[PDB]
Amino acid sequence: KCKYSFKCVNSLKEDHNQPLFGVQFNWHSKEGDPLVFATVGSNRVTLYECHSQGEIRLLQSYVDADADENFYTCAWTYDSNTSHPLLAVAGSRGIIRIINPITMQCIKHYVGHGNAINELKFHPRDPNLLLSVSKDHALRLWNIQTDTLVAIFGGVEGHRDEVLSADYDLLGEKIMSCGMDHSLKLWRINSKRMMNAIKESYDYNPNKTNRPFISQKIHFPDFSTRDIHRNYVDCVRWLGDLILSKSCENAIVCWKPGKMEDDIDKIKPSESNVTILGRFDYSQCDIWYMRFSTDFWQKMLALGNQVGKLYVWDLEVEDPHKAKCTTLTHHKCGAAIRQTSFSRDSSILIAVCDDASIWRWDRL
Amino acid sequence: ARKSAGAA
Repeated sequence: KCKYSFKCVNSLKEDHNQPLFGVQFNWHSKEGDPLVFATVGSNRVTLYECHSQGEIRLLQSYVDADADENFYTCAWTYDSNTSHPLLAVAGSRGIIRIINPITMQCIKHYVGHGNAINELKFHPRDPNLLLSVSKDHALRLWNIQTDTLVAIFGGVEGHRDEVLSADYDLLGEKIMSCGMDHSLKLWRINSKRMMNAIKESYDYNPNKTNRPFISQKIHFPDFSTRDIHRNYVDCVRWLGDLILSKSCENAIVCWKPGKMEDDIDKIKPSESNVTILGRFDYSQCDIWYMRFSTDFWQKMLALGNQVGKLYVWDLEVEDPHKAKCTTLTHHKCGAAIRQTSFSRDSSILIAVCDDASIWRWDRL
Repeated sequence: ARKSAGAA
């Protein structure tokens, strides 16, 4: 069976009784500091600290001025000069907030077109490069060091409906996005053009110049498919050169562009084939906006469903379809799980729910 | 396809 066994050690619930839409552990936390995770739901973000005996210690929240803000997503990075962690949050107002997680001060914020942001992701090798996916059909890439919009990934050949999820590949050379138009789309960011644009974003200082920073309008993905799912594609991750993606059809598909022997870096915009390498089925998850996560090493994969059941897959197997499943249930956990998060060391798994409950599963 | 149990 599955190499990984968890026991439920604690549970709690936030005062607001709104859905907790996102949970992220901080993977940039220093050696010897306790494991910290952030939740988003309602118009706030909250930080907790994990301790022994399953204790989840409440710290401090950032509550938005606007009572109409609903936070959907968060991501951790760090300040590239001082070593300090940063937390970006976003939601329905379409405003990105950079939060100092110590004081919970909002350091600065970015405004796109002001339409819901569904997901945020930081570059795996550049802590400054923030990617946001939006209800307005577009993805934007930001440089949060020089406070510049590097590019908009949109256009007619872009997504024709909400973008719900996106992921950088390992070296942060290409992005794969997905959304309500049933399509998964590839956008390379290692082209001459984009590497140059990123470099220019680093040279830009508004006080040393007269020009505004000109962003790139990227209107053509480098690959596209609608052959994986038959509904809203709400979650995507890279597993090396392979893709893991889901819709609301109770399945996580493992797939790649082109035929079996096709190299990912040789795939052209016209490519018409994909190759299904496997599919992990589960039950009762046919609402949309239900995100799986993986641990740091990508050894395992966790997904909650709509009645409070957790699925964990052991990916540490020769081929994708050989993955080992185990399930985590609790009698008092009955509300929908929106997202899971592993700690960096993999000893703790956190699930969050539509009833504002938080569930802590510790690894045996 | 709803975000939650009977939505819009």
